Amino acid sequence: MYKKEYVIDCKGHLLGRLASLIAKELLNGQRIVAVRCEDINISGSLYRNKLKYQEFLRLRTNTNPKKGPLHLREPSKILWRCVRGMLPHKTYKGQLALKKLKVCVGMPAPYDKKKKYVLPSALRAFRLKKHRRYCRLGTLSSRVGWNYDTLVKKNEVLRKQVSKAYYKKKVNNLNEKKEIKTEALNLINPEQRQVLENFGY
Amino acid sequence: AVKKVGKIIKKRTKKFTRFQSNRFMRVKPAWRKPRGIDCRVRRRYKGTNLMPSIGYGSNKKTKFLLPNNKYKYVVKNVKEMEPLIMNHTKYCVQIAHNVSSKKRKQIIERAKQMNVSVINAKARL
Amino acid sequence: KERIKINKNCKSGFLRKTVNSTKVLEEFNNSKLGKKMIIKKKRDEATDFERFQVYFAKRELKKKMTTIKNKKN
Amino acid sequence: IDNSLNTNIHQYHIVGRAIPTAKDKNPNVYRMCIFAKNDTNAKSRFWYFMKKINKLKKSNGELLACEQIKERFPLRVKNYGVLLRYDSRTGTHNMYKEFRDTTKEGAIAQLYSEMAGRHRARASSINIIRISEISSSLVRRPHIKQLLKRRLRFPALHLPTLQKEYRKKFASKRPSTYRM
Amino acid sequence: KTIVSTQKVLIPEGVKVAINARKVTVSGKYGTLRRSFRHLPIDIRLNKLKKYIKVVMWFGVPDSLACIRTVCTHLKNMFTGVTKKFLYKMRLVHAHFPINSNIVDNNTRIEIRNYLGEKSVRFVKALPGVVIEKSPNVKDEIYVSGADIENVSLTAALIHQSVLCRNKDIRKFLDGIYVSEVTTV
Amino acid sequence: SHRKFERPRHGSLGFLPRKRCKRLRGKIRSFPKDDKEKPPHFTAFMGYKAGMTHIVREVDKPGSKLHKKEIVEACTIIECAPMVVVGIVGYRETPKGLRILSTVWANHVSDEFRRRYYKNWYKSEKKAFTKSLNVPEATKNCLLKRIEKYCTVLRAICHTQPSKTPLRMKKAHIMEVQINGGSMKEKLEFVKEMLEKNLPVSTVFNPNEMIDVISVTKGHGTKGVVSRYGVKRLPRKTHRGLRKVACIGAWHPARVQFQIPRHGQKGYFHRT
Amino acid sequence: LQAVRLYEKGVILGYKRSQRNQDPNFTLISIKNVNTKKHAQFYVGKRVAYVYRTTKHHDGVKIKCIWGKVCRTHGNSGVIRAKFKTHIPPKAFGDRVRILMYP
RNA sequence: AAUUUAAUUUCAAUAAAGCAAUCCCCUGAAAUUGUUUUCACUUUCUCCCCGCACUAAUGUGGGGAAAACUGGCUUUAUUUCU
RNA sequence: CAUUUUUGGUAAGCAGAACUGGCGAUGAGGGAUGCUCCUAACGCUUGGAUAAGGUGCCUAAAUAUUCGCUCAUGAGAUCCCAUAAAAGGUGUUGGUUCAUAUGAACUAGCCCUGAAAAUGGAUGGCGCUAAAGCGGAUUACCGAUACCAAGCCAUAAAAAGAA
RNA sequence: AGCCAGAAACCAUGCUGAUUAAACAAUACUAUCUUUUUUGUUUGCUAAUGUAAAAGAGAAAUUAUAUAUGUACCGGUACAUAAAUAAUCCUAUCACCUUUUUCGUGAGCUGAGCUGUGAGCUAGGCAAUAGUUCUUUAACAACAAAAAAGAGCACAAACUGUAG
Repeated sequence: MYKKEYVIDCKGHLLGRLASLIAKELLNGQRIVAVRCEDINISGSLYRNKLKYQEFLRLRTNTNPKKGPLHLREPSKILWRCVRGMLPHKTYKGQLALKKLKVCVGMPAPYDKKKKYVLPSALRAFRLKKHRRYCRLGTLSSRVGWNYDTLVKKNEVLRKQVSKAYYKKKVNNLNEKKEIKTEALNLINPEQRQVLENFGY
Repeated sequence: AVKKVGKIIKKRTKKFTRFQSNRFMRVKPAWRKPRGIDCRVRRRYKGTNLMPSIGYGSNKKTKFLLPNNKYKYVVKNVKEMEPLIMNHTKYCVQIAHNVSSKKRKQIIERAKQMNVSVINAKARL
Repeated sequence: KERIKINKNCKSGFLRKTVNSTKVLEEFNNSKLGKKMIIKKKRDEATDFERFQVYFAKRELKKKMTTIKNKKN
Repeated sequence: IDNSLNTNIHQYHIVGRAIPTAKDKNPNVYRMCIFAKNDTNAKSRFWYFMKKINKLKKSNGELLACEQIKERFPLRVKNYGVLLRYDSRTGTHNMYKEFRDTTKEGAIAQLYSEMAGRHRARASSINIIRISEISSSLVRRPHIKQLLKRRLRFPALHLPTLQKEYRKKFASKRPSTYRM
Repeated sequence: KTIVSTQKVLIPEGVKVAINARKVTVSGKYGTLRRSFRHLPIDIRLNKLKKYIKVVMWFGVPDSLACIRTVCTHLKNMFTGVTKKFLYKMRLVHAHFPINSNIVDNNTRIEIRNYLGEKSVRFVKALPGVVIEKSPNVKDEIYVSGADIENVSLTAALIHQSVLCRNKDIRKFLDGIYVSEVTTV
Repeated sequence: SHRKFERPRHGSLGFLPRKRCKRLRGKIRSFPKDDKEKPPHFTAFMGYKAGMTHIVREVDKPGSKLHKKEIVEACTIIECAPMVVVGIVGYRETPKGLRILSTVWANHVSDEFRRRYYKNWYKSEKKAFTKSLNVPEATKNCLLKRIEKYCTVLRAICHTQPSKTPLRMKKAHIMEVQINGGSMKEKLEFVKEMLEKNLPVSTVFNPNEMIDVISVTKGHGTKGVVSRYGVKRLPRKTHRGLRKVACIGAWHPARVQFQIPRHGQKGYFHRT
Repeated sequence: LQAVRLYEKGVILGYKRSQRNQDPNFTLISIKNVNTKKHAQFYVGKRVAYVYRTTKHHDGVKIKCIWGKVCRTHGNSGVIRAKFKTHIPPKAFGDRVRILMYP
């Protein structure tokens, strides 16, 4: 709601719920950068999802497929179409809401060093029972011909090496700050030190 | 919405429009009651040319009163202003459209002496 | 984590005598989540002067700490 | 007390008799307990039973007494056995179920919920024939037998749930199912 | 519905077992087998010092009970495999044409030639870890052996499926390669 | 009701819309796939059509009715002046496709190449290319090193020498040729070594090779449906002409379905 | 640093809708960290300010302001109904609104 | 956020005493409706015996005992300890 | 035209009746969508509180609470109302009757099979499986031109009037 | 529950279009142009304004979900570390000029000396004062004037015919 941009690590989120939650925020006016959409989960068995999608692919106008419903095969764009469904996009306020959303697979560069959030209400592990099948959107995308899954995976691995280096440095930095703080704690006047101590800082 | 000012509440503004006068030239703009076997407007369909009806009417203790707070009286001769000296606080003169400038001036002058408001004051000079 | 060794049957009088005696609440308070809980309750309830006071003390801490870091090189 | 976990099923003791006439100087007096969502509802259910079993209706009879029963020891466990008559879409069946609860009232509330869930019985379609507290050694259904074991304990494995204050729309990192 | 279900599985003498969050691993004399179970709810607990494995389930339903038995048996097969490899004896049967079995590639790739006189080669590459040896004893026997109970069976199944004929009465024409004997080395 | 007898539809759907090509020059839609083991080498070559002749060839092929005898076959002649390589291009793979990283050029490019980056060579002051061409060799090496480190496909910029032909035009044809072969380093080495020199066909092909040919078809302007799609003519008696289709679709759905062929452009199509 | 707010941040939602019918008399406001009926109730008597910018000067300045009042909570989830002197223009949906400390 | 005196089988501590042991408040199962009698029902961080570590279980499977800590009752005071 | 009663006709958004209510001549809120269904009948306004109906997003209210059931390689999802049966099922869930903790026999919940049609395609759409499904129960809330309070208008009647 | 082989079917690959994406990249060459400061933007024209989002718009591990993460040995082992997680942490108000002393960076000279700028310690006496609130004019971007500082293509025409 009140921040300039939420960046969302879509990994482990359930498609519909993530879309619905995103849509309400977009309508209100909060900007949303949806990243890493390939590990969006759709619920249920893979074969079922593929079959349903195959029927969606099958649907086309008789007259002229140029003006047929657009199919798309790219996971981020799948999420985007679903978000459009959950907004009143033929209106003008609605059109602005759709525009406010930006989606991308993997993580591009200006989003590399900004905090990813997770929506806990739409997290898979807290919403699908553990004996009931589930399915990765990226896998679904590969099966219906997206063919850009291996490349994204290669990129994820690369980012992780960068992340681990940054994190290791950061943890070390936190240690330096903590060490200085404890040492110079007893250079503070008693009364101020006591108040600070009282609230455990 | 309601257009309050002080003691004067008028409920409605935007002068009621004859249905269809938007989209045919021949249809006159001033009101007409639609008759019609079935037509939206008579039938009071949602959001379309809301029909006037009497209950909209101004309050009966303020029925005709100008924002002047004085009743309008049309005047074409100085003799006709002979009554309105006794109501100078509650009626205001308007000088009639026809009245020529020499006579009009005289009427303005008489009114000023008599301490009564003159609404179309600067007319034809 | 914490648990008392009470019988299944137990009712409130025996429970009061036992819970106090083995001091289990104290153990919870000493534990990290309990410690954070008591700090939180105070921090929520804190008065206007106290809110300023923490800022002043923290600002003083920042000055000393920054100076030490600058020294350290 | 928590309203959210509240139920409104109570037990009412009802006593009634037929209006006296030249033919019947002293009538046969009937008492029953009836599980109901209020006292009027209790009366109505009692009247329906009066019509079904005896020869009586509200119009030619009179209520002698109406009083609420409430559990004597509402904070100690009992094993309640219930016998029901219900109607299905094809026809009619008798059935016997067991419930662990804290009062008769609790047992009936669960039972109505169960009968709706497993049998699609609506409240109209259920008829209580006898509910009584049954000894632990005489229990007949496996899920109640399992509870009655000597040193009952198990791990919690239900998902977290929490107030509107904390159930926010954005979070620092993925929360954990695990718990300690 | 039921509160507790358990099972206790002995460990043979030679095995090096090492579970961790439903990634079970068994090593032994004839190689290392890893076989995931983190698809399933299950409280596997390990017991290296005194041997045995304990599988325990909380709040099962009959589906869960079935799973507990399934996991334990499968684990026991894995121990059996690393201790003493599985030998699946497959006899090659012919009424008329002599079915020519050529083993190449270090006991991988069995090439089958001359099936019903078709004058064409059927190649069936094996699963990894799977020896395809021939018997020294009775001439038409062919040995499928390995550590993994699954891979040897799948290799055998693949061989069996690969051979058999089409559009003739299967009551009459019996030629093809069949599984005789399930044993260990 | 169903049509009384059934035939395949006239003309393939697979090339619709049958509009004019963007460009006189052909375009490779896709290259052969990069098998790592083979040495670096060119995949394509540019040429001009000169005409057709016939040839007489002796046939080995056994079990054929034709067998031993010589046969007469039509054949095409394609003049191939040696290509000149002028630039190196490095592409990198992204989820949103190939994006060019950088391009490195030779230290000279001839007038015939230069003419293509103008429309009006005579009128111009011919000021194109000269200052970039100057910039020193360290700069080129730095870009090459960047390409070397990251790029996943390397392609070479080649051009025709139309003065070594009898054709009217002097604006050369520039075309990109992908290199398939070894390591990125070897690929880069091979193009650098080649660079400003001239490349003849014998370096790219071998005798007896099987080849794919990409060319834009013969133009005819706008042609009638019969000619353009092969439709059988209507009977003579017909009042408003005969050389046109007799139905363009059912009543429902209430639009002209695209699949019915109509009059229009024929030729100047891309074809592989 | 300078000019610290002393007001709670907010977002002007829709009008007081119902499905396919519109009432412009009341605006719906979400307040920065309000989330429940009970928590919302704390702000009920308080003053609201919608401040906005325009391109050319009015009273010599580029800012004008419409004044309102919080007046009742709405639903469970802490949304509030706010009544202004003049109807809020709907183009300001999703814009910022100020919930002051007074009265 | 509360509040008065009623009514409706409410309760619970407190701290001194006591009472009964498969006992008790209760609740079971049995011999024109009362009523009485039989034997059935508690704990346990107790002890013993077999299985000796056998468990999901910092314990345990089975088989026995023990007690009144625990529960239940009877008294006598007490209600801002609760 | 609808319920209920009803005659002809295989049936029919078919033909003909009975009682009542509608609709016609009637908006408004709900039923996604609609002459007839539900709610409720309409002067102009302000505030209040609801009905019918809802409360994942489209869409205003709950990603509410509470106990069940349900996986579907053509799930299911709202009166009228927009199809589905006989017959099967070692699918799971409860029952009930028998026998010596298993084999038998029945039973009814969901589910599965039975289940085939033409422009592309319709729980209203996106979607949904720890349901936003199905069956309950519990609250809280949102929700009309109806309701309450108040103003203003006309109409109708009533009080009441010849410094 | 876990898996495997398997069809003219499905999807790629392939091939066609891609002002079907009001899509886009690289490169060649080119038209005062760029930076800072100031004031302003209260004959059709010849100075000139817009914001769907400023009021602290603060927050780069990563992986699970019936366990994770480091570290050390050799995915195994051992030991720590998170386990209401943003229910946290971060980060702001000490104006002024003057007295005392300590520590960082840019600029001038060949690891050092010096000045400007940032941070601190020590001491001083020094400012704020509109009659009760009516947006707390405070952000970002765009422009125009003024000074100061630095710097050739295309279309037509004729020709073509691989096109029409």
